[PDB]
Amino acid sequence: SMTEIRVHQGDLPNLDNYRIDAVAVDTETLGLQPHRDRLCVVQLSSGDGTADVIQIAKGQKSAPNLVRLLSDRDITKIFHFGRFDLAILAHTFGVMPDVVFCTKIASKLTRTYTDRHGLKEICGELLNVNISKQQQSSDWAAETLSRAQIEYAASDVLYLHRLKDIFEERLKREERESVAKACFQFLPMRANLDLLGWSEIDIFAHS
Amino acid sequence: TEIRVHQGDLPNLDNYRIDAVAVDTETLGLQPHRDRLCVVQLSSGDGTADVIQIAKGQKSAPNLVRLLSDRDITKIFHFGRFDLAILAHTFGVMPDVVFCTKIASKLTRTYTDRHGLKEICGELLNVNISKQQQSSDWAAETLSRAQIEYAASDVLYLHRLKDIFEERLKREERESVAKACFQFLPMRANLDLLGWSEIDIFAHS
Amino acid sequence: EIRVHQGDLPNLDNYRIDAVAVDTETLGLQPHRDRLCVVQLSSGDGTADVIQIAKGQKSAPNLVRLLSDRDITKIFHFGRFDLAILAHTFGVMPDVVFCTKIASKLTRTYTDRHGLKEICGELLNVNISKQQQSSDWAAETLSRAQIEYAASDVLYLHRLKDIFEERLKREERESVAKACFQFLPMRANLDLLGWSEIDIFAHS
Amino acid sequence: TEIRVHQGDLPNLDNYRIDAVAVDTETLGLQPHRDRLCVVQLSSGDGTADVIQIAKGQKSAPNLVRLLSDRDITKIFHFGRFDLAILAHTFGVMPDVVFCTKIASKLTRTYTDRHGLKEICGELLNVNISKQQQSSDWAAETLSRAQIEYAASDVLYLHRLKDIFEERLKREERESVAKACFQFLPMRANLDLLGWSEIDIFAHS
Amino acid sequence: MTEIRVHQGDLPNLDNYRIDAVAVDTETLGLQPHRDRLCVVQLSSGDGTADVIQIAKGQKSAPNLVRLLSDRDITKIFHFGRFDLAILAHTFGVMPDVVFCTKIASKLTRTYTDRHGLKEICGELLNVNISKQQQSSDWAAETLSRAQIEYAASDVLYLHRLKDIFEERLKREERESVAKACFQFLPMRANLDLLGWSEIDIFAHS
Amino acid sequence: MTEIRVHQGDLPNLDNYRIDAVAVDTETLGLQPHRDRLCVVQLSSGDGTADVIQIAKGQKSAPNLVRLLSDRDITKIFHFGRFDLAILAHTFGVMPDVVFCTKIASKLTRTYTDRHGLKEICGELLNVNISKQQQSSDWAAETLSRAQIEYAASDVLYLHRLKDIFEERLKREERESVAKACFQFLPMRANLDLLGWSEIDIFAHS
Amino acid sequence: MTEIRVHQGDLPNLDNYRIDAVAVDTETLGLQPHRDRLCVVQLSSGDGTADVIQIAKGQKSAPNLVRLLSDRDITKIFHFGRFDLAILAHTFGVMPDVVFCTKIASKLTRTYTDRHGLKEICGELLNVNISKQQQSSDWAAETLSRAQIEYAASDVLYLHRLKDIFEERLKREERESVAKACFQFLPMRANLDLLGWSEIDIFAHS
Amino acid sequence: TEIRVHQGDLPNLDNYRIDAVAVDTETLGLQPHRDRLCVVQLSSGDGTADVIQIAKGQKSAPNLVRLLSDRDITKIFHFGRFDLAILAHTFGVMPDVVFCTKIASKLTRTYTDRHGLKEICGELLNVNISKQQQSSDWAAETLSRAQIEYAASDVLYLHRLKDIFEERLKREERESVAKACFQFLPMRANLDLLGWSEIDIFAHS
Ligand SMILES: Nc1ncnc2c1ncn2[C@@H]1O[C@H](COP(=O)(O)O)[C@@H](OP(=O)(O)O)[C@H]1O
Ligand SMILES: Nc1ncnc2c1ncn2[C@@H]1O[C@H](COP(=O)(O)O)[C@@H](OP(=O)(O)O)[C@H]1O
Ligand SMILES: Nc1ncnc2c1ncn2[C@@H]1O[C@H](COP(=O)(O)O)[C@@H](OP(=O)(O)O)[C@H]1O
Ligand SMILES: Nc1ncnc2c1ncn2[C@@H]1O[C@H](COP(=O)(O)O)[C@@H](OP(=O)(O)O)[C@H]1O
Ligand SMILES: Nc1ncnc2c1ncn2[C@@H]1O[C@H](COP(=O)(O)O)[C@@H](OP(=O)(O)O)[C@H]1O
Ligand SMILES: Nc1ncnc2c1ncn2[C@@H]1O[C@H](COP(=O)(O)O)[C@@H](OP(=O)(O)O)[C@H]1O
Ligand SMILES: Nc1ncnc2c1ncn2[C@@H]1O[C@H](COP(=O)(O)O)[C@@H](OP(=O)(O)O)[C@H]1O
Ligand SMILES: Nc1ncnc2c1ncn2[C@@H]1O[C@H](COP(=O)(O)O)[C@@H](OP(=O)(O)O)[C@H]1O
Repeated sequence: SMTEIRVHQGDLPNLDNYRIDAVAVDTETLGLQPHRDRLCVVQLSSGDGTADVIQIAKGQKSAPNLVRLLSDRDITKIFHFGRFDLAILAHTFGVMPDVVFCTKIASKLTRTYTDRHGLKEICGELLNVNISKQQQSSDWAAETLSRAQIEYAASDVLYLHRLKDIFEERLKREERESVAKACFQFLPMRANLDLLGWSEIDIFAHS
Repeated sequence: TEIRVHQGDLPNLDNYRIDAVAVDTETLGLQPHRDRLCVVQLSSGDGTADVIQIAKGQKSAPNLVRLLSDRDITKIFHFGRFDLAILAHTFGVMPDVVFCTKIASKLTRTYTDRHGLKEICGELLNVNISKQQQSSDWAAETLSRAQIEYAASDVLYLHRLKDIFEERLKREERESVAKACFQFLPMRANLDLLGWSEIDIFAHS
Repeated sequence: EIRVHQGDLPNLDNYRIDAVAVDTETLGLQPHRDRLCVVQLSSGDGTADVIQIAKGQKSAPNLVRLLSDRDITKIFHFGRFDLAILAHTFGVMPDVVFCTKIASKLTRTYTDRHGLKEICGELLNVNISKQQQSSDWAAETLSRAQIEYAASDVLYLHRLKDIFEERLKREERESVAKACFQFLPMRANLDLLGWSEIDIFAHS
Repeated sequence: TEIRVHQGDLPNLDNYRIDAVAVDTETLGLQPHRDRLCVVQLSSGDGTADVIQIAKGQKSAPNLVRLLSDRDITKIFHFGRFDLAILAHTFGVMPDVVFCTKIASKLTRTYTDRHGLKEICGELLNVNISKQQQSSDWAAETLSRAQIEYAASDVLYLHRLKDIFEERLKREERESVAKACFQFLPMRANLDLLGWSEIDIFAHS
Repeated sequence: MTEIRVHQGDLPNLDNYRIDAVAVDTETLGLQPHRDRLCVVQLSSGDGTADVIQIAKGQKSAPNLVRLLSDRDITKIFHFGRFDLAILAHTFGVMPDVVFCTKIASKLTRTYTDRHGLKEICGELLNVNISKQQQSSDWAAETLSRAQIEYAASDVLYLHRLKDIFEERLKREERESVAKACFQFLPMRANLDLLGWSEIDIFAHS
Repeated sequence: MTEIRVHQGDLPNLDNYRIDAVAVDTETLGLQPHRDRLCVVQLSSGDGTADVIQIAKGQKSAPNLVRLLSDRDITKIFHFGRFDLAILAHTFGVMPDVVFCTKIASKLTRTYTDRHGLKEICGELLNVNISKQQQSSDWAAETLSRAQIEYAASDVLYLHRLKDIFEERLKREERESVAKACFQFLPMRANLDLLGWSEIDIFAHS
Repeated sequence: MTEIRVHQGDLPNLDNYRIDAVAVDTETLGLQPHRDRLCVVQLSSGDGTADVIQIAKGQKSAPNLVRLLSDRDITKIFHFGRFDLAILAHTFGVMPDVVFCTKIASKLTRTYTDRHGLKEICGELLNVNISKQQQSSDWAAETLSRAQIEYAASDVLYLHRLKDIFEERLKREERESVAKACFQFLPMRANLDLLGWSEIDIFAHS
Repeated sequence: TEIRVHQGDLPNLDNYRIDAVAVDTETLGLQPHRDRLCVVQLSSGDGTADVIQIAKGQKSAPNLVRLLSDRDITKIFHFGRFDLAILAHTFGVMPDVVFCTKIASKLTRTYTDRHGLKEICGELLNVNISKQQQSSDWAAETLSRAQIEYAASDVLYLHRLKDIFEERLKREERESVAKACFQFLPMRANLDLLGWSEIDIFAHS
């Protein structure tokens, strides 16, 4: 709840809550096209049940404490569908995180019995946790976010550590750890390809 | 042009003391778990090619495999995603120093959606590739002259294409992008073998 | 409060305003086959006028006066259709318009749902019921549910336009929007002339 | 066929003291944010053409931009939606006096869905445009003769096409419709550059 | 509380059908007349009652029903008569030729929608709810359930009232002669289906 | 070597058309009758000659042509008459109602193919090559080119011969009454197109 | 609460399976047998109880289970046996060849619908509600949840009753020999899938 | 090329004292309940063929039906699924000893999706089949020479194709698979006649 959500303008005040080896990251934007739709919110969690919700201003190009986390190679950044978050973060702040774990890719490599790899479905199946998608289609650029917006934004990062632990168990069980690591290693370049103009192209397809 | 046809393996590596080798395969089809490797083609880029027939059930070819495993030799493919899969499935070795002219074309020939080898050879080299023998019995005990010449044609021009694509990648400042794609390409081939050949592992849905 | 009229507004006493919300109801989406049945208006004050248009009716002077008045912005949701049927029926094409569908497509970039019900729910927390959309709009006597539906289509457009204007300004798209609104009458004319299925600007 | 080839810009406007100029562009692809402007072609309609090679990183072209900004000169394009976008993106100036033969074709050649320049030139003028060089490296330091002839053919006939389409627009009483379309075209190109290139802004859904 | 008379094979007589128009529907084992037999024929005079006639496997005759179907003084009202006409003609060898179809009528009058199903039409025109739950059931069963019997009856209980409304709309929009021509071709459209053209719009360019 | 008489406005008289069936085709500015005007009407008596009639912008009458179109003792033969009937009725205010359509006949007889265009039918049944190059041309041109005129004539030169062969096949496969009912509805199918149903198969379930 | 016996590796014995027909289903990590391992085999004698057998990663034999699968005197009942047969033969090396499939049976008899899933069939023929919630779950888990165990049992608890009804319908519609032939080919259809034709209808023209 | 044309039936079985017979049909179309059987073609594989015109309403063809019922004679088809249906529909006898070159192609030519008789004849035999007469009036009282040659060409090569496919089925160890497909083929044809022609009975959905 709000007792464990901290809301910031522009950047984290410091990294006191992020002296950790992995951080859960998500974004909210005005849409899915980074060259048109600005970054509006960045959400973080340490995995301790709290979240930081950082409002990004129009035209903002810097956030040194957040960007230090994104650049710190000793901290794994956990995303759900990091392909998008990596693109908007690199586009906005000029830094592409390069140590990452993605729960969507992990799901596609382990939940081979379904085609539903969205966060809501994964949190339901793996954690019995209910995620509401209601605030996803809202004005994330508003000067003041609603309480429902803040709690929705925070819920997208509160569970990614636990999902990562379970997916790592499954990847070990099915002997796919090196496959997953190679996908994660390429994911920042997949994001770059999107920013450069190949967002509709599977670069590995025959045609 | 000279085309040397071999059974099982190269006799030696005397023509392949080189830094990059052009490689293609022919099979009974596109499903490596069903369709066996039938031919491996090589060229040093000198205008000659080696066409190696692979027997049913064959799982070794020491001279060929030495080249495929040699980290100091770049293996040049057109659509290496497939060739890497069938080579690793057959011989147990996954090359990890590669250049793929299809990926290179997709990163440089941004004005077209035609990234096949025939189209690329015609545009960049004014070389005409015939596709007629693509649909043939590559498992035949004796290949026809047309099969042999088609198989050789798939590797005779890859060095020249690689040089041009490298120029374009530099010109448009996409060298690090291409290198990352080539670095992931063996794992993309691995994903295909393990059961994800119909899945873009990076797509949202 | 909904005021129901036969044929035309009795007068323009309620419409000495800078902008008027407009919608239509018809027998379907093909102006050459499907007649104009209803024109709805609102001044923005939470009341509406619902004008039943008779089969074969060729004029409505008070309504056409508003539609032709260049000092009054006509607000539509998907004006592309309303402009076509109004011009086809009464012979006058409005040329000072604001369309909340176009404005939504220029500002609600986070969704592909640009219908009026979705927009009212999101921006106003107003629930639009679509149940009476598929009904006999040519009926001699409209049902209360029809009348309330038709009015609901115009009662909120002023409030939507104010919000969309703020977003257009925030994202610096005011002049893009203005140009789209400027072309919308000719887009409607293109539909009437036989290009309704053609994006005239597409390559193919 | 006299084709004058320039680096960067026209040397002067001596050939373009005219009321309408035919304009085309060649690029590395259809995405202006990725694919740079490589060539601008111009014709006064006298049977000659100017082919201007645009350098990578080139930000200005004062003589060409003078024509593009001159409100007394109609810029004639075939599918100006694209040309307007890449020119405005590259040099910062959006022409606002335009005629587009693709829009004119769609408003007059109502008996067909084939509105490409090759089709239009064949039907209206019995002139055969070859499309072979369309897929080529338009960023090459030296364009080939075939490339230069292709680039010129894109502009050599637009004046003649414009005259015929104007007659058909008059005959079918669609002049004001065409004029409104041409007037919105720069904003349609702007919409593309801003991120709506895949969206018919006027569609219901 | 709807009175539904269930019969084996045929109506016992035509006492309830000395009328100018009869509502007709069928139930079958599926939509392919050469494979899927006619199982049920439903009739209503429009008086709020219905007759539900179970057709046996291999049954080729039902003289009282077939008299109604052949009587040119009686308009047969269907919803999507294209199918019912086909299965009735295939089974009994008689093609009704005086018909009214509420689906065609809807397509010519409810121009503001693409939803021309009976359930949607009954809801809009009459504020009557049709349940579709029993549509996919074993219509060949020796004993139909009450749910099946009520479903079969609901298909015919409202066609007279629908026809009256559609006739008013056809007159208002001046489409009576258009509809009449469509109804007159409908038996031949059904015949075309039986002959092998069921997947072909015979009037299409391609 | 083929006699093609070109007229402006109308036939000068009916001297060449004291016959029991006439082949008819149209050319227009496109497939939308409300936007795309009738530009040409072509006729042939079946004697290897053709009349090509240019129709002016806004022209609404053509008394000799319309006498033929209205004459119930003269069958009008079309290929895809569905369209020709629509534009002719739209322009001249008369709907021909004694018609034969070689496209419908082909669909009812050439059951082994889905290629029912005039070029394919002429090649298969007559070994006659029809060129389509001039189909996409400006049929409103004040002066038609020789190639346009020959194309327009070729659309009507062979319809009698096609009709005779299709009538043999309809007889052989016993589909004459089916074809006749299709031809009888075709004017109303054209009317439906003009009234706003040109994209709707009025007989489809959905 | 249903009696469900949960086993590790194999049935302890065949004492509950001295019967003429056994209901069989499987659970796996997915639909690709060369990637997705067999995790569970479920059995029912038809007495309202089930056996749920957890199959370990890398397990290559299950002697009692395979005895049933290879017993030509015991009909193996599946719903969509095409998949179960493939994963069973791939895992244990034995292809059952005396089978009945309720999915094929449904396609041959429930001709009035295109919904041939187990849930829809159980709802219609038995008024039994199958929940599909646990279908997407980690079937490889060391400890299956009670929800998983009940779901896995529900897939075999009703197949005897369905088979009885479908045999009645196949007889009513005179399709017993067609159905038998389909069941006899089903093992080879599963083999074709394992060999690389899982996406190919081997009998299609193209 | 000797083609013997008969009315109704073979005059005798003198040319068919053989272990395998090549069979094809021609019809008025693909719907056996509407489109009658018009022609039945036979070849012993000796490079000659018999073309049997079947009359409208003909219910009997005793010599042909003797061959179709003879369990000592394999009936070779290309796409026997259809021919089996129209033959059983017309004469009441379903052959149950069959070989189908289309099924055999799908089981062996795994490198292509082109399994038509023309493609197969060109690849395996270098024989060119013309499809021109396929769309013709097969019900004509007098077939043209081109029709008769087309119908003969459909059976003249099936023995030679069967031999090659039998070699490939052996090579790839798929003989039992093919045999089971051929043994279900009559029931697949029966399924089509009973009303399942648009349904893959084995599909999940
Ligand atoms: N191409 C895409 N398709 C769908 N969602 C996308 C997307 N690109 C980015 N997203 C966003 O990335 C996340 C996808 O999550 P999911 O897999 O559950 O659909 C969502 O963000 P949020 O989680 O911040 O709402 C979604 O809005
Ligand atoms: N999914 C696929 N689609 C098309 N070709 C594929 C393929 N997988 C492998 N290939 C083969 O990889 C090469 C693709 O080449 P291209 O891009 O020109 O189509 C071809 O081999 P060959 O070059 O040996 O004929 C082709 O047979
Ligand atoms: N091509 C079209 N598609 C859908 N609705 C259309 C339409 N053309 C006109 N309309 C009508 O214009 C409005 C579109 O609204 P929306 O964007 O919410 O779907 C609706 O009118 P009403 O608001 O009067 O019902 C609808 O009936
Ligand atoms: N979305 C698009 N689709 C197709 N062609 C496009 C295009 N955008 C720009 N073009 C280019 O605009 C012109 C379209 O021409 P056409 O209508 O004849 O197809 C071509 O340029 P060029 O004429 O310089 O080759 C084409 O390369
Ligand atoms: N091609 C078809 N598509 C859908 N329904 C069809 C059909 N052919 C026949 N029917 C049946 O005709 C009626 C269609 O009605 P509707 O338009 O409301 O969908 C239904 O019968 P019932 O009304 O007896 O259930 C339906 O089962
Ligand atoms: N919807 C449509 N689709 C295709 N052709 C159409 C058509 N409507 C009218 N036509 C015209 O009707 C005729 C159909 O011919 P076909 O069956 O050979 O394609 C052609 O005329 P013309 O013969 O005068 O060129 C064609 O131009
Ligand atoms: N291609 C496929 N499509 C859908 N389900 C498939 C399938 N292959 C195997 N299955 C499985 O076979 C059964 C199909 O059931 P249905 O016909 O009701 O959809 C399901 O198993 P379970 O019954 O054990 O869940 C499903 O998981
Ligand atoms: N569903 C179908 N699709 C295509 N052809 C079919 C068919 N059913 C039957 N046929 C006929 O079966 C043969 C298929 O051949 P192919 O595989 O080469 O396309 C052809 O006959 P003919 O060979 O006698 O002409 C074709 O006319």
